[PDB]
Amino acid sequence: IYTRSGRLVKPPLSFWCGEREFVDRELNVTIQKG
Amino acid sequence: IYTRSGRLVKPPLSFWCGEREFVDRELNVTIQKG
Amino acid sequence: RDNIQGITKPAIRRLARRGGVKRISGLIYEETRGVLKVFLENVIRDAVTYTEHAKRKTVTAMDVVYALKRQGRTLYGFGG
Amino acid sequence: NIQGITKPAIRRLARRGGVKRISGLIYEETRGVLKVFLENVIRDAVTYTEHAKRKTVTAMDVVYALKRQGRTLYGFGG
Amino acid sequence: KAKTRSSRAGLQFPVGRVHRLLRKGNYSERVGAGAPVYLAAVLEYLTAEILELAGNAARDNKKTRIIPRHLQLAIRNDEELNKLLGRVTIAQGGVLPNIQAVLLP
Amino acid sequence: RAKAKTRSSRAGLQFPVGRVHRLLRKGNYSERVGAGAPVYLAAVLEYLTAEILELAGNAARDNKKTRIIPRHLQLAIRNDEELNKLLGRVTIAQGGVLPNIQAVLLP
Amino acid sequence: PHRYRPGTVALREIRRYQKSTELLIRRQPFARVVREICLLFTRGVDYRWQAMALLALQEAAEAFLVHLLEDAYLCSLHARRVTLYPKDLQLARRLRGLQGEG
Amino acid sequence: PHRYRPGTVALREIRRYQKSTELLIRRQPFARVVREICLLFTRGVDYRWQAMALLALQEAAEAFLVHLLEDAYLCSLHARRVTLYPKDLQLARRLRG
Amino acid sequence: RSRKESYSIYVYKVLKQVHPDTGISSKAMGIMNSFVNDIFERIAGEASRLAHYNKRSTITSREIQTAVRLLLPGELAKHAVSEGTKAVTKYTS
Amino acid sequence: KRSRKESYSIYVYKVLKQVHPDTGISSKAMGIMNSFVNDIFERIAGEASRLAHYNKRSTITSREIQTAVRLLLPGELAKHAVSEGTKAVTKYTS
DNA sequence: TCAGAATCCCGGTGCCGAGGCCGCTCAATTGGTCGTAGACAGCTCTAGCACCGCTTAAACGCACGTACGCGCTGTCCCCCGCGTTTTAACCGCCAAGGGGATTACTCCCTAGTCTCCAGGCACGAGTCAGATATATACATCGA
DNA sequence: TCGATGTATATATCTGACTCGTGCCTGGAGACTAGGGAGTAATCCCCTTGGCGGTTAAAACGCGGGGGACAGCGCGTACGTGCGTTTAAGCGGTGCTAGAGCTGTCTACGACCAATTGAGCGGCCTCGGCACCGGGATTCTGA
Repeated sequence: IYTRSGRLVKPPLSFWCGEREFVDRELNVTIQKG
Repeated sequence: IYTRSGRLVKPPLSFWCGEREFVDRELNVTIQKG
Repeated sequence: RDNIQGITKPAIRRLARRGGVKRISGLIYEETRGVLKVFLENVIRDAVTYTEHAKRKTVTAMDVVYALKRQGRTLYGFGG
Repeated sequence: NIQGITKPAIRRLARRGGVKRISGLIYEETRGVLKVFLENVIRDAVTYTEHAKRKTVTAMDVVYALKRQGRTLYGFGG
Repeated sequence: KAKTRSSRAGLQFPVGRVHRLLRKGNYSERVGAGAPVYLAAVLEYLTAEILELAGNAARDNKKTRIIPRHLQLAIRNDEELNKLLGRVTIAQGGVLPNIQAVLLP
Repeated sequence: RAKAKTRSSRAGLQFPVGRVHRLLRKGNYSERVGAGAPVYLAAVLEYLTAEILELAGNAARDNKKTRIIPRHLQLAIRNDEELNKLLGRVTIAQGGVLPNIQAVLLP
Repeated sequence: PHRYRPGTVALREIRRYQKSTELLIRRQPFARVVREICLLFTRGVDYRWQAMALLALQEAAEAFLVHLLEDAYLCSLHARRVTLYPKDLQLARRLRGLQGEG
Repeated sequence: PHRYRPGTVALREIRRYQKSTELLIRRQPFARVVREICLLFTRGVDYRWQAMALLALQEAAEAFLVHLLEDAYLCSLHARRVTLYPKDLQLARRLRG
Repeated sequence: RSRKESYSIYVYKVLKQVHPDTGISSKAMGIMNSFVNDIFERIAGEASRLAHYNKRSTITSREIQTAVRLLLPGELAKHAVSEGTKAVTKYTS
Repeated sequence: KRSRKESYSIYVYKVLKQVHPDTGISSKAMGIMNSFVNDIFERIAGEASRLAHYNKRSTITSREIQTAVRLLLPGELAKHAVSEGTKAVTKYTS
């Protein structure tokens, strides 16, 4: 699903398993799996 | 065990079993238990 | 009849059902009542302190909101 | 160089935590947890030092980042 | 003639009110000109995201009015938005329906 | 003009009062500040500091050492019912942990 | 006659109660408990409670209890059990203590 | 010869490492890991870390890891085992997060 | 009586803009009011702390950007900075 | 030379020589005392500011600090803090 | 119970960090205006509490059943405990310049105010989901 | 695998608050002084190399075995579940008054400020707690 802004809305991920989103100085998200 | 002020210092209590330090309007401490 | 007995077993069962619990032991209810009592004690003490600071003799829904926010659990839908 | 945190070091940390018996798969999980914690803290510290138009991250930025994250740190800061 | 600062930047949220809140909220000694408009833009974007999610949830429920249940369903189903409101409870919002697979026979 | 007496001397406190009053005004907490608020705050701070230092000194003496160290501070703080709650979310540099081996593991 | 198997009725209760948003505790007993606790704290002073304040307090208490029971059942499932036990609540409160207690 | 039974050396190690208060991770590897993470995050701009900047980060990381391991072992002993298993860390991170 | 200012007209305007044929009831609308106030408090507090830490007495446009970077996570932060920069650029003209 | 940096080291030392006259203090412990004092001061001042703002006032009096102390300290610590603060302000008034 | 071996006590030595000392310099005290914030009275009116009747959900008992938790296989496998080889962390060390950090300075952007005016806030008026009756595909135990 | 027994969704069918609408204040738009940042500039220090290197204390690899622990089978009890009471919640209307809430109005109070001057920083420096050097001990495990 996409918003009118354009970002991808995603269901919550199991952070306790290590799954995490990578941010940077460019604020570019990067889905990372555990 | 006492201090200069006089509060009864003891090892920390186990809040998870219901032990707590009740405090009233006049700040008189009532030691509670589970 | 003590007031803390007002929170009956069916109420705790319904709360657990909303919490996803399927099977419940017979000794859960007393522990749940104790937890509810201590939570209520903390929140009510903070709310009464907030009210007494304001030189008011009745507590409002906003004071409970600040008490909950200070304790750590912000509440939405009652003014802030 | 996440392998720099050696296997005995995790054992020492567990021993300081009162742990008597350790599995064989604990080390990778601990390395991942340390990596994510460091990622968050370093992100906040880098943002803090970027706002100050500085190029060397000071201990004060680390302390402020830890305080914002939720864990206050005493000692360092002067 | 009179031109509202909210309309200059194409912002629905007010700029004068935000500037007054910043000045009267004892946040700092002085506030710049761009701080209120930046705050208004950020607030409007966040509100728009919340309202998109809430409206989609309401449409999925065969309704036309947004309610706390819809706001709770929309907020807790987006990861980037659940983290921001992680420590917040919403009145009359219910819970996300889930039953762990072990219980299911 | 006569002689000058510090507000700490007038109130019988060791912690400064002028410094606390200045920090209250410069910190952007409110438009105006009263006259007894710095005295109240300084008294509270002095009481807390005295409590912490007395407990730390007792812990240091129990170790036959005449100098207070962060290990002594941690031992004093973590053994109190209230002082632990006041500093619950605080990590002290070079403090270690409380010795606690649970009874299940003991052979 | 007809009789459902033990367990297949609680699932229907779970599905029904995770769908609605109405409060689960009776309103009047909760208000009475709140009044008693407030009176005991304030040492005899009669404090009046607004209509909205009691509702907000009840909402917060119900949400807190629901979350605590969720965590307790998480622990119970971790311990290879399907039954909630008193020690599960104690463990759940211990793992998220002074930081999450308040 | 002489050979202690398994387990009786773990208790001695526990007491020895709980009595003392030094750091339990070597300085250079941790500093290199921190610098690598910062370099990856900043994407190519070199950043200098102060002498006390690394020490504070190491202290915080060590304290956090020790507390998390304590919670995980508490979870295991609730689960009626004396061994720290990977699922225990996940449960501990889930309940307090 | 006494005036009770709130973010009412703006919330309804945004709802009209983004969902042309829906309305919001009273309870959800108060929830949105509280959410807006909470977010404003968070951003303003973070900006004030950032201004004080560097020994400055001004909340410029820079401080709010760094506060948004610190608080909002990931894509929300990126889009918020982009939209705020667009808004201030439009205002300057 | 260098820039003056303010700290509560001297006052913490003065309090130390009142409860244990023969005991000294290290430097890391002095830093920890400085950090703890600053943290508690920030907590009390922030709570006082919030309490003043909620009541539509623009003055932080002793009453606000007293209520903040009652809110931020558990039990015996709160009671003794209120007692000592009231004693100090009463002595200051004369 | 006897025999390795790790730990704590005990005394002697050298070290570097911590209490004072001296010098100095900003900021806090004294003393005195001057707007003004709020403490005190006074009044209105508005919700909060107590009560009376009437209509309905928890409590207590009773019969299955399946969850669980010691106890014994059992077994097996995997994580300590110790030994031997490898390696790299760390401690003194030259050095040197990039960037923090000064001072330390010098020259350009927001707050308060008075004048003007419109845009949100409060107070009346009209229906969509709430509730009421079928009904109906679900689904689920037991033969 | 099907009968049907509770059932919780879909099908049609009447009713009170959200969105209209409009007064009308009270809070938003413009010129001009003055202190706070921007840009600049010599200075020194601390941090990262680029190396020095050596030494010695962890680290890695390997092997033996002893105890967790996971799968699994048995008993009994207790918490789930359906059916007949009765008990206190919920709804509605009255009413009375405590107490919030807005207005008037001065008076004690704190901001603002020139001028001192002494408390509190910085840099120096000895010596004594303290870590380290080396030498006898009680607790765990095979016989």
